[PDB]
Amino acid sequence: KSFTVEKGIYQTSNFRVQPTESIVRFPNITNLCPFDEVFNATRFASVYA
Amino acid sequence: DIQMTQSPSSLSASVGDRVTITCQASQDISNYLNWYQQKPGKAPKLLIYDASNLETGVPSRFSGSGSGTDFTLTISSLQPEDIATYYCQQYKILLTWTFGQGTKVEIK
Ligand SMILES: *[C@@H]1O[C@H](CO)[C@@H](O)[C@H](O)[C@H]1NC(C)=O
Ligand SMILES: *[C@@H]1O[C@H](CO)[C@@H](O)[C@H](O)[C@H]1NC(C)=O
Repeated sequence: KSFTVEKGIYQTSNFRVQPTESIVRFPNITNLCPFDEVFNATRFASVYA
Repeated sequence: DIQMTQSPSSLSASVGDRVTITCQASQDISNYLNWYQQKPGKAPKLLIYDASNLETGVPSRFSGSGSGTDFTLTISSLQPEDIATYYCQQYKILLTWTFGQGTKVEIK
C-alpha cells in the first residue's frame, strides 16, 4: 500500500495448481423405476392399516 | 403388463348339476376381480363384482371365491336358461384394463 519499497524480503500470497478435467461415475443399472404402481393406483387402503 | 388365463376353454353339462370355472393371473392382484356374462345378443351383463359379492337382482344359484392368483366361480344347480358367454377381468392401475379369453357351455 505504497509507492516505495525498502530493501529486503516480502511475502505476498500463495499459489495452487488448477484441474483440467471432469469425471463422474455411477452404477450401470438401467431398469425403469416403478413409481407408477402407487401414485395413480385405483383404491388406497385405510388409515388404521 | 398384466395377462389373464381362463380354464377350461369349453365344457358341457346337463340340468341339475354342479359346474365350475377357473381364472388365473400371472401375479397377485388382491381380489379386484369381476365377471361378465353376455348371451348371444347385445348387452353384456354384470354378475359378480367382487371376490364373493354378487350384484342385486340375481337369484342365488351362483357362488365363487379366490384370492392371490387363484379364483374359481361355480353354479350349484344348472338351469336350461343359462347359455351365454363368460369372462373374468381385473383392475389395479387407474387405466390398464383387459378381459380374459372365454368359456363355452353346452347342455346335455
Ligand atoms: C455393470 O455393473 C456390473 C456390476 O458388478 C459389472 O459387473 C459389469 O461389468 C458392468 N458392466 C456391464 C456391461 O454389465
Ligand atoms: C399415472 O397416470 C397418469 C394418467 O394421466 C399419468 O399422467 C401419470 O404420469 C402416471 N404416473 C406415473 C408415475 O407415471
